[PDB]
Amino acid sequence: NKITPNLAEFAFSLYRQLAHQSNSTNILFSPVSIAAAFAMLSLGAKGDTHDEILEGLNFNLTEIPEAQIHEGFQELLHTLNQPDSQLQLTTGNGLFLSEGLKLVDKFLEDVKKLYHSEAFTVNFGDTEEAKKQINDYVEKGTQGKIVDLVKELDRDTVFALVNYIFFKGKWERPFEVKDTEEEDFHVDQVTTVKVPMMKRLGMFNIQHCKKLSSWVLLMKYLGNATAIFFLPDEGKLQHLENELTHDIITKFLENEDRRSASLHLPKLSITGTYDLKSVLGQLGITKVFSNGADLSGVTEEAPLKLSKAVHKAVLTIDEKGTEAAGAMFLEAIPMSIPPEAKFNKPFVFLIIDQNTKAPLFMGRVVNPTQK
Ligand SMILES: CCCCCCCC(O)C[C@H]1O[C@@](CO)(O[C@H]2O[C@H](CO)[C@@H](O)[C@H](O)[C@H]2O)[C@@H](O)[C@@H]1O
Repeated sequence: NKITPNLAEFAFSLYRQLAHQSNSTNILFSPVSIAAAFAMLSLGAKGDTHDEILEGLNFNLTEIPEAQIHEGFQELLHTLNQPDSQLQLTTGNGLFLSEGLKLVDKFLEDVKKLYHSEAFTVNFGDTEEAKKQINDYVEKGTQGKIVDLVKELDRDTVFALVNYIFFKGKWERPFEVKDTEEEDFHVDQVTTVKVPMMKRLGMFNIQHCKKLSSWVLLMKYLGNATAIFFLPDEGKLQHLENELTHDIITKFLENEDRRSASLHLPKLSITGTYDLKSVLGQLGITKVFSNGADLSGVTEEAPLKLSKAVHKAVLTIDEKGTEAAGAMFLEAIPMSIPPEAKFNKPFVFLIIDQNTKAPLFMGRVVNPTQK
């Protein structure tokens, strides 16, 4: 089990970037979805463009040969897609290539082999049809969670890359709908609304960490998955965010001490949309997003470069479990206007696959959106 330790650090790194831009908006993204897409793309990149990408994903070529990295992803992806009898989890990569655009064989085979990618040739001259195919791919993979992902597509498009992840799990310790109650929340500084709050009194695998300055709760999903929640102490949100690390989570995953407690978890339906260019730029990956981008490993008759890279994720939480989807489109997609209002006691969460110890999703909940 390799590359998962890097994937984890990549998560926190990316999380911290989004976290220090605002502290009053909900956050949600899939490290796996983002890492798989850029890792696969690097196979067609060269020089700095290439090195910046793998390095920006928390990979150092001096510690692990590139061959093993692309290899670690191939196995990770194979393991994540292995059918689990108790939960649903799937990830897929798709390439939509322009008919008439000459490509590099080596690239087509590296992706299909290493990232189990699917290659589709489409006519981008028929923009409505090209979008439909892409959108049908994501909607099929996200089981209806994300439909009509791409609203507009450039006429001159010749290459498109999309990644999707889907997860649905049931709490081993579910809540009771009868115990859910409407509660007051300040939508703005001057008006409140009632939102559904789930409640349950019993034994929980809770604990408190000094280094993180917060309470840590573990919510197992039937299957090989788990959800860890972090409730920062007063004024210690920023502290939690910067202190989260792979090891810490490890020291907490090996604690079977459960105590009695009254859990209050709001019914949630959150989303997250981000143009990763600036954010990933902050991690060292900038060349591929510039004109000096070298992706001559994809095609030799087009000056490929990433102009935009939007990540979209949706997560629903209720009494019985969790359902979440994520998609990565390496092009333009509209941004949303998240509502900004902190209900004083925000929390961070991380959804993890016990089989590979990989972080499927990570977020921050400050607003009880029901969207
Ligand atoms: C790791 C723990 C994760 C649990 C996170 C719970 C977040 C909330 O739901 C917080 C929210 O619930 C209320 C309800 O009154 O607070 C109660 O529950 C929290 C649970 O931690 C208690 O600490 C509070 O004392 C309770 O009042 C909201 O007021 C609160 O903001």
